[PDB]
Amino acid sequence: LNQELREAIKNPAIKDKDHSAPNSRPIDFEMKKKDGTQQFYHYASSVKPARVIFTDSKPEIELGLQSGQFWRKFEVYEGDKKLPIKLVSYDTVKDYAYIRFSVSNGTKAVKIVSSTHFNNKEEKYDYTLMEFAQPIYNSADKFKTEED
Repeated sequence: LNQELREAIKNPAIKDKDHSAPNSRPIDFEMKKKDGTQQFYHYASSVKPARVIFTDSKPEIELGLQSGQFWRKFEVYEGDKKLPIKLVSYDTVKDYAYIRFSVSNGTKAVKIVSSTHFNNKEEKYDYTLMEFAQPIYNSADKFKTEED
């Protein structure tokens, strides 16, 4: 992505648009860190639904959230492997922000970064963990690569 997440909520090209299609299935998760945070108290960081988009053995995943005026930046890692984020669609009437990223092979647990600043307050990260409902995968048994 080319911008800060907070600026993307007003950028006109993605504001007032969607994307939803039969080319996908839903997913969900658990979240925490080692200091004893368990995500449920703020609606942007709280545990969420998602959707897995049909690809090769590295799939793509789509994520939407609210408090879009509060979040400032996001990053997703599995070990050293970064899952690269892009903008998809936004709604400043719902205070809503929505993104996509390209996933590693069959992901089960993820190292997460998220940043916040609203009002006088600042709420920044050191470390965060997500863990799966089921493997984030593509169903390779039907397609991996079809070439000649």
